[PDB]
Amino acid sequence: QCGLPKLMALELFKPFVMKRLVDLNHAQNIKSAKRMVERQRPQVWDVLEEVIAEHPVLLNRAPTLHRLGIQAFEPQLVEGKAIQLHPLVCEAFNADFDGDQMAVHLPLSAEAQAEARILMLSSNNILSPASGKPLAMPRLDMVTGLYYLTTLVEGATGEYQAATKDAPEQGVYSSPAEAIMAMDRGALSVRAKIKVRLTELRPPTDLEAQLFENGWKPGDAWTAETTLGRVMFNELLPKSYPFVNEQMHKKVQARIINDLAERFPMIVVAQTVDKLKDAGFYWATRSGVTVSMADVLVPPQKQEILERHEAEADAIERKYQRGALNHTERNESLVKIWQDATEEVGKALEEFYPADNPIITIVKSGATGNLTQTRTLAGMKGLVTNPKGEFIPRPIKSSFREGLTVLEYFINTHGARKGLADTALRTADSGYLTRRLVDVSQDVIVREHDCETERGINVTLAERGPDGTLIRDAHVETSAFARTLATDAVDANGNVIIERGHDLGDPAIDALLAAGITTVKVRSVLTCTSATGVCAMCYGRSMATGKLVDIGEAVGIVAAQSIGEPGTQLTMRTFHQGGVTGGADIVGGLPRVQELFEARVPRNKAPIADVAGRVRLEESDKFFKITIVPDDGGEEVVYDKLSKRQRLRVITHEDGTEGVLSDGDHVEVGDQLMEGAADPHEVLRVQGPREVQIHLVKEVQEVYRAQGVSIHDKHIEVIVRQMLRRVTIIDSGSTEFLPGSLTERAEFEAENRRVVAEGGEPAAGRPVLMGITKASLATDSWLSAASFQETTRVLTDAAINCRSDKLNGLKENVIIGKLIPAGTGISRYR
Amino acid sequence: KDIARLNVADNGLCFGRLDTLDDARLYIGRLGIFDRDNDFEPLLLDWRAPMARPFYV
Amino acid sequence: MLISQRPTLSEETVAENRSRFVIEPLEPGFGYTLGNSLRRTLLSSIPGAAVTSIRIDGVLHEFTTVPGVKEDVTDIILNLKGLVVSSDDDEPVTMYLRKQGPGVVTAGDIVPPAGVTVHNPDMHIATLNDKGKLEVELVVERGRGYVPAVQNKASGAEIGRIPVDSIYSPVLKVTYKVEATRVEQRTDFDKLIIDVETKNSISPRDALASAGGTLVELFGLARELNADSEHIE
Amino acid sequence: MLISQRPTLSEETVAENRSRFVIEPLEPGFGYTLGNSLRRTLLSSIPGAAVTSIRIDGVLHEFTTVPGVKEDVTDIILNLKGLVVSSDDDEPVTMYLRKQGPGVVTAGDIVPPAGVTVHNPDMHIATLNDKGKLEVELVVERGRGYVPAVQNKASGAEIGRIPVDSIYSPVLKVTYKVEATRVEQRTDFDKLIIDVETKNSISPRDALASAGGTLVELFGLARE
Amino acid sequence: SAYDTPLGITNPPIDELLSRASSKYALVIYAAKRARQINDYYNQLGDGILEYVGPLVEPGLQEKPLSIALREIHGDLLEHTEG
Amino acid sequence: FIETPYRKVENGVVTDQIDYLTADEEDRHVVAQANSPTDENGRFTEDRVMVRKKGGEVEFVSADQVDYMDVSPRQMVSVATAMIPFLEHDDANRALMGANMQRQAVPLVRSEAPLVGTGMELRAAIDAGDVVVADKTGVIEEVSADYITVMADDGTRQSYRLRKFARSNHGTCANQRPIVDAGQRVEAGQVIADGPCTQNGEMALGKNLLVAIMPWEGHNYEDAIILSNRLVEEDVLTSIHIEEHEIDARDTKLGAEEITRDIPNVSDEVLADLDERGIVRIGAEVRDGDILVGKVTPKEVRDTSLKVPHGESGKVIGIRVFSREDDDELPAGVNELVRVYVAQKRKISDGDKLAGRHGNKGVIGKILPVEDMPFLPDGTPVDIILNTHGVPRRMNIGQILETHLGWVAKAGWNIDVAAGVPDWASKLPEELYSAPADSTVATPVFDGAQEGELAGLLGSTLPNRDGEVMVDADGKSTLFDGRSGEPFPYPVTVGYMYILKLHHLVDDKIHARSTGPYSMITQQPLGGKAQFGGQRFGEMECWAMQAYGAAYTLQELLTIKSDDTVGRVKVYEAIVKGENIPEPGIPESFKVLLKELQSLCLNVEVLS
Ligand SMILES: [Mg+2]
Ligand SMILES: [Zn+2]
Repeated sequence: QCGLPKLMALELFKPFVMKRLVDLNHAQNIKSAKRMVERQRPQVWDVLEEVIAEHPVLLNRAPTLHRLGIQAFEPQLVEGKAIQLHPLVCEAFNADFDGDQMAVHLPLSAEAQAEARILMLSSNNILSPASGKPLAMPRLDMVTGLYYLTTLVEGATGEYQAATKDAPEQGVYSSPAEAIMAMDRGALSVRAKIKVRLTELRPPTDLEAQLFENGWKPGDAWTAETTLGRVMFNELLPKSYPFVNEQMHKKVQARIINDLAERFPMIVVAQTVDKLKDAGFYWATRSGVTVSMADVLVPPQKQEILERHEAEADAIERKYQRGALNHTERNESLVKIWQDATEEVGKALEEFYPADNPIITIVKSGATGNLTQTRTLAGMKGLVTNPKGEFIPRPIKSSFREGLTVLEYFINTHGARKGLADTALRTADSGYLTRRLVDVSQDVIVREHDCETERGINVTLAERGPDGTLIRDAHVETSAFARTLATDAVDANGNVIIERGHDLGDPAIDALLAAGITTVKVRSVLTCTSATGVCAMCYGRSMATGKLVDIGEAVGIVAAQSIGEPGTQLTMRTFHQGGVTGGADIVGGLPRVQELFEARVPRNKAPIADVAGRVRLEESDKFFKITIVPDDGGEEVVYDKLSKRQRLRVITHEDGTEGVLSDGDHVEVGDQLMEGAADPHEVLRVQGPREVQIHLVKEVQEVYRAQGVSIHDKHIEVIVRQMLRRVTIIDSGSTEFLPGSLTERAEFEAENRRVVAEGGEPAAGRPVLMGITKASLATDSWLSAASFQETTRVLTDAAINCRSDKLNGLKENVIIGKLIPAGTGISRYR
Repeated sequence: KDIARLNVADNGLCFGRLDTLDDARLYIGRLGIFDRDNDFEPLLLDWRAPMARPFYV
Repeated sequence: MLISQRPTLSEETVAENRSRFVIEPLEPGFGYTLGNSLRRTLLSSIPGAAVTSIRIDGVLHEFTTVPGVKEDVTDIILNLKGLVVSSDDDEPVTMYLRKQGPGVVTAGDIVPPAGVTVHNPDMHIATLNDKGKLEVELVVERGRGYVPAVQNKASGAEIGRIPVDSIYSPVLKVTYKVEATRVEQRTDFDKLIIDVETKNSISPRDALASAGGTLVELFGLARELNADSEHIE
Repeated sequence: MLISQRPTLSEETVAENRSRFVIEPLEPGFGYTLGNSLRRTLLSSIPGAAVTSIRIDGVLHEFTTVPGVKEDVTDIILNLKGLVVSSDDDEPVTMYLRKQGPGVVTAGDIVPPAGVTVHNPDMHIATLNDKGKLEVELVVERGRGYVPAVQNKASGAEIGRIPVDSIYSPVLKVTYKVEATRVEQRTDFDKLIIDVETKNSISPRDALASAGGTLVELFGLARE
Repeated sequence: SAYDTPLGITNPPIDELLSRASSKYALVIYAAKRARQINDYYNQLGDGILEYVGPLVEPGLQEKPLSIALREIHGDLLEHTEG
Repeated sequence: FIETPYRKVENGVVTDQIDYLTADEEDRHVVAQANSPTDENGRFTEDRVMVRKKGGEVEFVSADQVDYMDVSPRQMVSVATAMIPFLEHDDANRALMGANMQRQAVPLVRSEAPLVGTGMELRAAIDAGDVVVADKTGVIEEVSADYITVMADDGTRQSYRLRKFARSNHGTCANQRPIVDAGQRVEAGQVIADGPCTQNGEMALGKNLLVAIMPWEGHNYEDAIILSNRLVEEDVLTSIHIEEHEIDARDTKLGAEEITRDIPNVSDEVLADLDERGIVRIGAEVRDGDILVGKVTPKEVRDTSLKVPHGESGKVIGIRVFSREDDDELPAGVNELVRVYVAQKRKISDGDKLAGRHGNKGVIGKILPVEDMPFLPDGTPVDIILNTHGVPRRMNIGQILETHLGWVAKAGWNIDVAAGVPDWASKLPEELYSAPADSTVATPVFDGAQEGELAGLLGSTLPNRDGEVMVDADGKSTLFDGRSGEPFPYPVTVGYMYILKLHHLVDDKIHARSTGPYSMITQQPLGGKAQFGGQRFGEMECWAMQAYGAAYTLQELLTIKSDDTVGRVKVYEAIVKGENIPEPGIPESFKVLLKELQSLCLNVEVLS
């Protein structure tokens, strides 16, 4: 639902209003109806309810960095001139109500009406097509309401204390309605521990396997030791969903909605998030969360901390004046000191504050904010930046409660102005990378269900150690989750615990964790043996729907968006006009990512083992020599011109603190020998077209993880499959492939295997690793070619070869003015 | 910046002692190392420091 | 003045002890003007009867179990708080339940005086185990709403007496929500929706009528001052 | 136990335009809701009388002046929007005003027709000088609530007539407290103390009467 | 099946239809084409009712053809073949 | 070069001598701070005083190293930034917001000046010029709405004419109004009239409103905010907006562009609000399309008159005509110009933007009847509800302090000194130990109300008319749900906040289009709102529309709406007739390229 004004719908829908006015004999013409609708007469207001019904409208807000920035809504006609927007669609849109505007588009053709009703409707896009996470989930007010409802307050009106045989129990209730009664009188708190008898609330499993042996049926009573708020919460979740009995921190609500989409339809999840909306709005008003200058408290150790640290900051300048220290190094020291102080203040401040405080409650509930802001407000602002971007070693010891002096305010303005441009240049960088990714991709549509292959990549699912239990890998919701299995999974015995073709998930992974497996072979697009694109079973399922992906689904654009959108959360190259190359230090954000996606040679390169075996290490002055001796073969290999600033590898096995690569060790093939990066071209000539893809995926995700960005690896898999899709030839074989020319690998196979007559020698070409830039120029159409330069070479080469345009990459169907061969515009569905 | 500097300094930290006319050992290297507890008393001077001068002049 | 369009009341039987009423079309603001009033009247105005206290033979200093029965004390109480009893004495009547013999006992096993009634005899109370008996005194009486336990007896004149929170109201769960509706083209009116869950001692509409009568009495006390110039429908 | 002590209504006179009522005894939980129902019906639905439109002689709209006067037509109207009146007829009736010279006009210069009354005859309207001539005609009408300017074209056959935003609510302030005082501290009860304050067009007693009557008419629906 | 009244557009539900077809795109087309059929049935009053079966279910006040179509599809009153 | 003043220190004792230095000179000395203490005719109390240096290098230094000193705080701030109370309590981006929103504040009908304010609101109005001040001492001889007449002591009579309902360059009103009575011995420089946003001679850009810092039932979510209907009944946040429309009767070489009433055949009912000369009659009300001035350009005669634009209305204030029969002046080829002014009273409404001086801004989500507004035990319903969640992450708590002090000023105070002056008042200026209700105070940006002077100063808070204290020493009251009737179970923070209405209104932003005029160069609709244009569907939007797998919406948007000129007509006709909206049987942008590639002797065969 979306609220639409009566003067902003009248225009959009004007022709239909004319039609209706003329069928109901209000207007005898289309000219009189046009006039009537221009003069806004009293009769064009009834009509506009019979036509605005069941007709969706698309709402958009720019910049649009992903598809949820356009959503379909059912119009509800409202008096006013502003658009009413559900508060759960506002995190995708990135919208707020400080003035922000929004655009409205209207479809006309049945096909587009249905695409809106089905693909775009907000009650279907509950999840991100990038991690599977829900977006339309309770935000700040809802969160604090549900966190106050479900919390536990010792010493609350009506609690349970067992009464020590004076009266038996003193706090037990035969139902939730009796507890409501007791709450109205004032005899019970909604946050007090009680024992209730529940019949329409399915219990948990730990107790359901202990109080019911044939399946808990609604009406089968049980007893719950919990609060009334947790009850009323669970009374919003679906019927068969168990009892949670937990403080509804944001992560809990996320978890629960994830489980609900795993185990239920999506209409149910929509209804449920609306229920939670209503309830959190209710219990935020009645949560007592407000602001005063007495709800903003200051720890009394602050001054002791600051004196104890001024001692140090004085001893430093003392040494500086003694000559023991330079000025820049003195500033570095002081900044290291006034960083170990704001830390102690934040510590003492999250300690001193109670839990019933609103300023801490709104934070620890996940509704908004951080403890950094709470320290800045009630503690100390701390250090601030110059316009160079360096640190002023004189900190701001004052809070925005004490009030800042004139100098402190002035020097905060410096970095307060330097944040309005950054927030803009970062968008241009992100846009650059996103356009690159959308250029190489945009032709990775799903075309066939199953490639019918048994290839795949291995994924670790857990790791144990000196203990018994298995520690589950922290990279499961992006590597193995939402995949398809290639091999039936088996334990030591030999039976199948999870079978082929199974779409992994939370249940499946918890199972495989209960039986103790620590590796599983999974299908990916890095291996899908499909000519045009990828197969569903190799891609997997869609993170938005949670069901296996469909045929025709553009999965490259999704990848580009998912990777580019968070490009502003990443470090970048300094924005200063001129200076020294800051690459002297390490810079591993967007630079590393552009590097990898173009496949250029890393800066802090390190050599990799050409052959397994052992190592012999020698050191001259500033030069490292390394000689690998093979264990089985011979012809020891060597790397000599190895810089000594470049540090050796650090191994760090479980027990031994091996660390530095040593003389008398073992190096496998692919082992990086120096701390740094590897050249994907070396990794390729050593290992092949399946390991380099994995090194690239792993490095890109390393980057996007160190910055706190979660992306499912299959998007990187798409982007990398579109980087290793061609071969260079030196032998044509029986096949006629000009030796010295690049060609595809699927064409390679087709033309070099079908030859059973004349097949005296197959074709022969080796693979080439390229970057998305080149890889986007290697297209195989003469319309996307002419789209670029060099139209004449192309048109001639193609007219002499009497080629044909298959119209797949969809970059050319817009030129022609034709449907895109994706989703709803492919023959299967067209 | 700090890390990079440390990584570099791993190679040949101390260049040499200076034994003064008052038995004040001054080790000279390529990084400042002070005792955060003992009045920031320097354990290793930087080669760019005014009291690292009587190693070059 | 005079009202516009004469609002109306409708009822929906989602169940037999539960129902959902709808009042519409209401002038704006008159949904919350009375919703909570109806709620609190229905919950705390209608008279009823309910167990106020119990006594048991075998539990007088250790109120955990009752030797001979599966159920503990808490469970038998929780069952005796859902007992649906009526009365006409307006005074503390006493009753007894006596179940010497291993088996299962219910409300069809109490002998109620001719002036008292029980509309849920089929309700489970306690499963008597092999070689188990059961005797329990009940103190039933009348009141309004939900009044909690009365342990203001420093030196009780009876021992083993156990007071219970008394659900005197035949109405157990009422809750309302008010939405918007539109008459011809003007909108932002109020549509009142109110769901009612009672016991089997009364139908929800009779409770609604009783609350309406109570509110009429009060606001006629208020109207009794001048009795002129109001709204009519 | 059943309590047969029905509730009782007792009035207390704090001033001429505000009173304080008591309703007692009452069931617990049952005071605040009645106070609020009454407060809302009072602040919302009490009939009244107010100025609906005005005509000054030489002006043509609210965005001009009148010679000799010190307050433009906009401030004149914003002041006329503080005028209490009381029409005992369910029709429009046009009052009249005409003052001259250096006077200081007041609400005690409108000559109202038979039926209408003005209760703030010391209300400031304007102040004139030797060249001032303030001639006006005000239209009074009956209604309730808050009704904005009835735009002119909607009425028809009018020029120089100036609609104004009508506010029909003799009630000025309402509130309530609840003393949960127990009878002989045997069982539980509530005492509802309402407090009402008017604008002199009617008394608090009569406003409470009208509110109670409306609420009766509403709650009666429950009963078949 | 344990949910509440699906409101407006959301009735008929989506997971119910997605099993009456292969996917969601195919449902887009499987609904649009029948919408065209319903419209061309309504517009054509002179030409006899042949080759245009009309709506297989009872319409409403107006119940725009797309809703009639998705309802019919919920009742399993249609067949379809891909290309 | 720009100069700023400093005070000359000589030995550590602040001299009263001034020096207007520039940056070059300043960089040579140690410039101190204004708040630095002084004990006996200047000398500093401390030993390590804080100063700046050449490169802004703030440092603590011995008070003997000092050479200059700042005359005042608020030296480095401007006018629109020395009018933000509690600025040292608000971070910098939201103070920027506050200033740049205090600029774009629309004048209101009746103005009201802030209870809690700053000392820099009297001068900013005198030193701007919309006030009127006495050129000479004297008494007042005549006072009308338009003219004011003064008789000075020298005997000379002055006459000040006042601007009444004149149109600023931004649509706002420019009405002046007198604030003096006949027989008033005014002095020189004394304010004689107030301007559009002044009251008694000090900037009054907004109004004080009763605010409760609390979340409500979802209608103040994500910086949105709530209002009473009182602010609409009493015309509190109402504003007058004026519009200017001009038309010229210039030469065409086919005759004369004539302005007349004998318009081509049209409804005489449109020609009723027009005077003899075909121009509209003052006092009438208009509406989109309604004629304003009938202009006939010769053909014999056509109709190109000035009609009201889209989304506009109002009363015709007045007219400004400029003829050539006077030869006053008109540009090359003109014979007449007519300017028509129309006025509209605009009330606060759902969508209109609203703000405070601290960067706190938002739109208006809900306007509530006063009977369902959180009210106080005395019956006072609050006027604006603001949420808690936006305050700490936006770092603008100056508004909390403003709320508190607004309460402390609307309800007076009496510090009980019977037993001495409390320790939190040992720094207070006497004459600030008491004040009545509706008082006005000043908190200068960096020398103003502290938190000791404001914590215990919230307890005093003279009671209400009934002896009841409605707000405690922490800033909080106890409210009642005007819907339920029960008191919210926790005390809420209540006070008075100065709130500003802004030029960002929704009657100026709501834009929609179905059909209309195109650009005939790119052959798409025009871009803009006055142009009556469409909305840009860009590239990123096409990506987002592809990732759904939606092909028909994209086709629709890129052909039937912007470029396809033979399809939009088919579509309009289809819809008006109620037939299936058609589909391009074969793409249409392809044909010119098809021709010109065939013309180049390259066979092309659209296959099938
Ligand atoms: Mg914004
Ligand atoms: Zn595959």
